Amino acid sequence: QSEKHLEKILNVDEFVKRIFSVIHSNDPVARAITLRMLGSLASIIPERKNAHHSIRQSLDSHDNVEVEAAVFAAANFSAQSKDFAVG
Amino acid sequence: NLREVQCLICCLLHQMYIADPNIAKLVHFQGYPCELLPLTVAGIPSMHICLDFIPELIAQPELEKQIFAIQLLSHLCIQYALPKSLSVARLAVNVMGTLLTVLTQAKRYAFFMPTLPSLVSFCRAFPPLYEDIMSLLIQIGQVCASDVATQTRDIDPIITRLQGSMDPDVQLCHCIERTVIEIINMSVSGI
Amino acid sequence: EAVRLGPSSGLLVDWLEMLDPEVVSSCPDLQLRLLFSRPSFRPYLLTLFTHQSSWPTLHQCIRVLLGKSREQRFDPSASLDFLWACIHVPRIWQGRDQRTPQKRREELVLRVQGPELISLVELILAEAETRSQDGDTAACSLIQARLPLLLSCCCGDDESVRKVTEHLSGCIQQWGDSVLGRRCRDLLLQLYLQRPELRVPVPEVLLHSEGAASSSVCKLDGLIHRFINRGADASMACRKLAVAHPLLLLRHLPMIAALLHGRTHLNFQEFRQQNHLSCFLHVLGLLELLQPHVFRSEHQGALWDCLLSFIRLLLNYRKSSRHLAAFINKFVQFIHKYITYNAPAAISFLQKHADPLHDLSFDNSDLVMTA
Amino acid sequence: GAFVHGLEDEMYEVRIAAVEALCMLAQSSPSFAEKCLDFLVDMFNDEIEEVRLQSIHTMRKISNNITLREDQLDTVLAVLEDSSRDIREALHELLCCTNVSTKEGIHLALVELLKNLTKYPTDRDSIWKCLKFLGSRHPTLVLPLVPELLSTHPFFDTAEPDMDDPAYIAVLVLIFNAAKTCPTMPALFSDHTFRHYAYLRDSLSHLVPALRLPGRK
Repeated sequence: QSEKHLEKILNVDEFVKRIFSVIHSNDPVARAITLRMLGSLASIIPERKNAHHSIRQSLDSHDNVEVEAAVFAAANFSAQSKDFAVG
Repeated sequence: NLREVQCLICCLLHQMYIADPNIAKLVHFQGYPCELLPLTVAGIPSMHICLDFIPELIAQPELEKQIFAIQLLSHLCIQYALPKSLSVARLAVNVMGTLLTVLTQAKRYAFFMPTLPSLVSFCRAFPPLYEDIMSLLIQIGQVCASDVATQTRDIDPIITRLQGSMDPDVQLCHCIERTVIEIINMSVSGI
Repeated sequence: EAVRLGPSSGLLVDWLEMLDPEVVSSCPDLQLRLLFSRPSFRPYLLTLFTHQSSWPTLHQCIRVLLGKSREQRFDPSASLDFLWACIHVPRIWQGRDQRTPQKRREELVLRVQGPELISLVELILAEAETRSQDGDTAACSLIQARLPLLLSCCCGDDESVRKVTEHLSGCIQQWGDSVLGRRCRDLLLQLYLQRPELRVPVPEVLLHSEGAASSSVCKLDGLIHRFINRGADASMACRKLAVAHPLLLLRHLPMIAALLHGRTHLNFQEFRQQNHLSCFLHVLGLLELLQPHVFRSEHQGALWDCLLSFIRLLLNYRKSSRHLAAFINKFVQFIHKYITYNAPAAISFLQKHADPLHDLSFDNSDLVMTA
Repeated sequence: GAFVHGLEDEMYEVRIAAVEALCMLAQSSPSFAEKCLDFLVDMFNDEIEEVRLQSIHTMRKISNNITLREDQLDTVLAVLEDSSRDIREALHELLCCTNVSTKEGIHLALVELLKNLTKYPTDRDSIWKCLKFLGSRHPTLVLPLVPELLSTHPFFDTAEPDMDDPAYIAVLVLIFNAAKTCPTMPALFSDHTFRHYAYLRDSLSHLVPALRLPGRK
């Protein structure tokens, strides 16, 4: 909902690290939620490499909710990043 | 169609295990048939935390719980090869040796018949346990051999150094020699 | 199938799936020749049939597809990709932990019969023998791509035996040397498969299952050389693996060609008790054992030439030939290599144009010209 | 006895003139070059940045079919300096065009350059270029290093290393630039190493080359 307030965040790195600390969990629904959060956060983190690696890794996974969230976040990163777009 | 039901049930069990590990501990204390032990370990990632209570499960006075703990640990060591898994594997070898010291013959058969493939799994997972594993085998072999000499037998396996409802002792000796065959052919083709 | 209507056939394709509930319901023959033939809408109906039909119907199709039939009524590309899709349907692996496997462990395969294996391998080689414009390297890439399916459907030693025991006749467009080369991927234990592959004498570029073990053996040999228990194994296992299989050690020859460069540290070799004495004796033992591979064809003599140049440089740096057994053995190996091949003799003459003049020894002059 | 006295007398004028002379007469003479090789490795402690820079140049011009048996230790510890930015980039240009025929030389060069990385996190692009060219120049010498350089423990599972650590990336770009020609190297990786190859190929296409791995066809 609050997408237009995302560019006002100052301490971006701590925010993204705290969000990103859930990709390495083993609950697939939690992982899918965190990739959806990355896709929402796409505007403020266009060129973060570990995010792209997580999207690529979870994109060819076998849990369907993880796959769908990965496609969402790949669509949202692909609108802004270029190396992500070609890979 | 069986595999689809199996993987769906594995998904639900993984969700229920990550919801609360106490259910996983209670279920593995209760036990399930060993033919599910591959499927439950290969398919549910959460069984990694199952390596937390194998020392506790192997310490229970009940015996079939100890066979279940040994078999579950073996399949976990096949799946996850970690220093934690190797340490609990060494503990398992020590527990099997101690129970070899303390077991009645009928209970010795009932304990050592379903375990011995787990020793193949332990040896396949970790090279540094080989000789330790080997030591246990040679010990169990000769103690079973001594039991064969205690009473008359219908097959006389002692003089069969060349290659149904039988005596339990010759069945245990045959299980020991077959698990040695499996270990050797695993080692030869293991590159 | 018959009318070649351009756009409207797509609607017909829709109407097919719009009114036929499965993919195969009532008329199997026309539908099977529709999906597999000697079109443009084929991939959509085929990925349907991958994800549409019931499992008994899929097994019926998998037995009738790879069945015994000399008519070749099925396209190999569509059929093999249908196989590879049926191996990895996402409904089969719907919740298993992904991309943390054990390479030693094999999780699951698909079981087929012996004649099924024979039919599948002749179908994949019939695919490999097309070669309209692809070339040999594209053939190798294709059979590399289709090889893990063969390893999946076999999954054993005796089916490995029954596939390696079948070698066809003919001399042109054979392409049976490909499977006789990827028996290394199959990791066979018999020298009979190595004998036909050595008779073929083709270059090896694919990875082998036993390559890591031989790499560890070469590293153990280097560690035994640099040490002066594990040295005994490093001395035994390398020679045993070389005599067991020559193609593997021929492939690993560049890896061991970079070794044995510690001769310049102790030119007199008095300080080096075994750092510059045991390693050269071991590698000359390997070469005198694999003399049949030393006289091999082209694209392999560069490593042997480098080894010979290193041996000549070590001989020139010796303490006026204090040890004559190793020098005599090296001269015997060089004489055998020169007698075996003319190209190796020319390379040895090119080296000895500078090496034998610097040597000027009795054995060098001798090698320069029972019961 | 000219060059045995022609160097160690005066300021950069005499030294640079003499070493440009040995540049041209190592270019003209295919022989002799081991002698100019070991008459350049001594003159590293001349306390002149210009002499160091033009010395890196005078041996990078003559680096053709020349190997370094014992004189490679000083030329890799010469990087150890406070800033030396032009000297450092010249040294990375030297290291990517040199030729060497030993294994322990590769081991010491890699550990010293990783120590350079851990002391100066500033020039990761330059070292990625020189390690790429070092892998491309000679692939064969680093085959036994891969079982030793990275964690490849036989039975313990190899943990996935830090992707964003820009030091594992350098040894990967070495490995996969040296993996283009030799066939006995895909069998020696692990699953995480193929996924790292996938991301390095898709991200840094100008560093790692395309391989024939089954994972990325």
